[PDB]
Amino acid sequence: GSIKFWDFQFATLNQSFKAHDADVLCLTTDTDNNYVFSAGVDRKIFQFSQNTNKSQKNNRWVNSSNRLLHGNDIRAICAYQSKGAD
Amino acid sequence: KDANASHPSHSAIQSLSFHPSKPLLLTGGYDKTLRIYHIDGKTNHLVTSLHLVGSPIQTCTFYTSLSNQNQQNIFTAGRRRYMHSWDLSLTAKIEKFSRLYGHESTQRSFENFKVAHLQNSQTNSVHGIVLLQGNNGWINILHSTSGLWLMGCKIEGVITDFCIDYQPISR
Amino acid sequence: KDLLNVSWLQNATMPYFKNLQWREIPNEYTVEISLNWNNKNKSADRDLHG
Amino acid sequence: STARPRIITSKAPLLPQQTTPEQRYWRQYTSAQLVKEHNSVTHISFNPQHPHDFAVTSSTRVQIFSSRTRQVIKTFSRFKDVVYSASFRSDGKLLCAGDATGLVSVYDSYNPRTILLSINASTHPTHVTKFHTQDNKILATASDDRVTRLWDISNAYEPQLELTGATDYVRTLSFIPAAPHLVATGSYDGLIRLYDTRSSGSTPIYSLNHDQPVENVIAVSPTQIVSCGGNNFKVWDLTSNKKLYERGNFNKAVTCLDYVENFDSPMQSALIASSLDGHVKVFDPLDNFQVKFGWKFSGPVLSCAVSPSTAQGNRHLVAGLSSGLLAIRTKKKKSNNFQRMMRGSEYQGDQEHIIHNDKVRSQRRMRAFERNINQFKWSEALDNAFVPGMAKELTLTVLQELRKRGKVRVALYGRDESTLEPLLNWCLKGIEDVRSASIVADWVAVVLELYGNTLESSPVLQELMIDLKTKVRHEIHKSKEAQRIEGMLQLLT
Amino acid sequence: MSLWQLETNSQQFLPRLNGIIIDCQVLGPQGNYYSLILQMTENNSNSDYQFLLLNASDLTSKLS
RNA sequence: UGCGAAAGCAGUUGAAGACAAGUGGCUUGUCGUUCGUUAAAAUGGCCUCGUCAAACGGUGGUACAGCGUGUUUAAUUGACAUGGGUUGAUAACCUGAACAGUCUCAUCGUGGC
Repeated sequence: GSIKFWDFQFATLNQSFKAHDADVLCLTTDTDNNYVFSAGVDRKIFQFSQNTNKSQKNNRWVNSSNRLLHGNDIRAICAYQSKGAD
Repeated sequence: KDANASHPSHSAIQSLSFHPSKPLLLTGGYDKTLRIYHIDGKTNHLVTSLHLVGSPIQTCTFYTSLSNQNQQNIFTAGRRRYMHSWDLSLTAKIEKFSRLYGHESTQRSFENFKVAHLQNSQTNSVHGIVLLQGNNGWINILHSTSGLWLMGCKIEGVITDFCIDYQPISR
Repeated sequence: KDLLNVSWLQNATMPYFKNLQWREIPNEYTVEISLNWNNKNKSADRDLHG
Repeated sequence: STARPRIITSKAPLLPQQTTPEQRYWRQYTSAQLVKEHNSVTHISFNPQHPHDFAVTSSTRVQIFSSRTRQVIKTFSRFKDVVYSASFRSDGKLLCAGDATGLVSVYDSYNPRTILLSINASTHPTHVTKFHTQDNKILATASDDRVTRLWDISNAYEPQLELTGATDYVRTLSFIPAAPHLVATGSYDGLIRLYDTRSSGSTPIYSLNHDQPVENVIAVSPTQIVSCGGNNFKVWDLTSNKKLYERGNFNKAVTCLDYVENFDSPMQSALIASSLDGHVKVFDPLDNFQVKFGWKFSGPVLSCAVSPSTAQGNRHLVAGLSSGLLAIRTKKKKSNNFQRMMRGSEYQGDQEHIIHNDKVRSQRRMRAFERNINQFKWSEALDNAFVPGMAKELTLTVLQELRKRGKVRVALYGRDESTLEPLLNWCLKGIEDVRSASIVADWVAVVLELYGNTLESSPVLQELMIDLKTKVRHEIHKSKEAQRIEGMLQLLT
Repeated sequence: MSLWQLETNSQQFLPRLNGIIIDCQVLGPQGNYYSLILQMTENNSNSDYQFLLLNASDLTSKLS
């Protein structure tokens, strides 16, 4: 259930969140990577946000929100974001 | 003269630290007691001696803050899920750190710690941090007065040791 | 005159003192001091049962 | 902040006939052994000194049993007629046995082949032989000659004292446990005589009139002695020549007594009594010789004993029956380099100035219902109630904790047919008891309040409700007729 | 009294505080004490407040 | 709400104003608004500080249950390096200064394992 963010160069963890209660099957992001959405077998969709200017200048995601919308699982998640569609 | 010759130790001496200012030497080992010796040349005597029951100690450190240099804590810890902190006052007021603030799975033993100084970098306020070496690659850094988990640093592999470097920036 | 101040070291190097009216004590006088030997660390913020 | 209070197990008002500490201690004498003897077990003595062996006198043999294996370690079979009494000396070193031909033979214990001396007492059968309890070298033998004799075991030719005076069949001796000059003897005419041995000795100093023919006399204090004979036993203060208790709690004649002091027990002293009808009972000398526990055996019990005061091991109660068998009930009781590396772990702060202690004590393990009530899993706590291996007071206390604490309805919300049947199937059993039936009443009332439609659908809990109806019908007939008995003795005030 | 680690949203609790917390605040320069006001509302006939600071190290009630 | 006993016995539930929604009004509903009357819901639940084993003393119903043995009327001792790593879908295995004073081990011989 843990969701981790890793610096690519230096190949190493920046921060770990203990978000879900069971596996995280699928996670996705938006265009400018201000949000990361994530979901799995415990059937909640978590949202990790970095939209604040301090968040962007400090590289610090926060565990922003959490929604319970699905009945059994979430096995697939995806995002689209355009001028008249997000 | 052998420093603990005045009062013998009942175990192998696992850690050993001088005071930053005073002529004091703190020894400690697996017989779960820690002894302070006023050292000099001739007669290294025993200042005081504290026996923590059920808590063999493996690392013991004199911490002395940078703000007022008047705290004089002793942080001590062994293969336990807690770490003691004696506040030196010459009864003895010691506190126990036993809460990783959400991070108990990655820190199952407080053996390998180190104490260091940290600056707030928006105020010029320093405070001591203790740094615990945990299981996966984890170093859990936490406040030396409140015990609050400040941050954690994970390396990739089997963490074996670590050290603290400082570098000045300005006045 | 009638007053005697003796000195010892309580911890390793810190001197402690005692005043005595030496004219009215007995000949073989044994001063008793309270000194930590095995005392359970009674913290003031906790009762005896922990 | 505090620690969490433990879930208190629901204790009701206590019912009559609770388990006393005396009867808990005397009830853990178990694992009975029945050893069939050749004839009726008449006497049984214990070794005093290493108080760990006992001699059983059957007919024409005396067997020493061990108090750790309960088998015959050693046996004494070279008697010509029926051997009657067999006791150990106070040092536990040698063993005297009176025989039906009036030949006291004393061997040494733990060596049946060396008969040490054979006192030729009266031509009549010698029925009781015991050494002095203070002195070591005098042996008191009474016989069917109506005269007891004190023998010095050095001069074993003439008796050093001849205590006569009794009119019929002296069957018991006893010595008084602080004054060593004082021998209390008991005969089949009643009349416990007792003798000062510095005097003539042909006359008792006084006599205690037990009215029945006495079977045994033992000494409890240095002052008071207890004589059994007939259906009762009486106790006698000896400094004042005067009876002060009598207990007649048997059907037939009390055959024997013995007494225990200072042993590891809630009872500080204990007199046990064996009484020809099957019963051996234990009486407590400190509250007025009241009976505290008893055993019933498969025939008339002829003699009994217990392990002595300093037994230090496997402790025994033995009773030999007139049927010819013997019943025993017992209560039982890395590298030098690595150690040099891990040396200090056993030090515990002796020479150290301050000694800090904040290791918390480890409490009892929480059961699953208690940790589920702690974790606020209230339906899981109900499920953990109705497992099969649960105590009835434990099911009751988790029902009562869910009743007082939160909501019966919360604990019962998500249920259906298959998950209510444990509750109602326990409520059948709990409706009978007084202590459970209030809780069973409101739990059944709530579950039929909020599952009245599942009543319609499922037929396989309709029948459970019908069985519950007949249960409450039986219980309401019982609770009505109890009120009728209550009135019918309210009439008799 | 819960304290939320706002980085990982991780609670540390202190659960049985003989009164509801109607005020809580950090107190020291380094934040080594928490001061709390506990309203103790089992009696409805009076508003009886307990003042409880506690050291933040081992979360023990220093000076209630 | 009042009088009460723990049963019960008498009383109910108005008005103003503002705002919100729906279709300037009309309807409905609210109020960190006033006057008068004795008058269900935001997936959102409780910390670590050492476990395990075996006893013992009381207490309930002796395998059952519970409290205690830090001082108490009474009654407790012992194991464990309270870690790290690899599998494991609890365990096994590896590992940290883990053979060796009653010195341990190797090798070549001598005499009788």
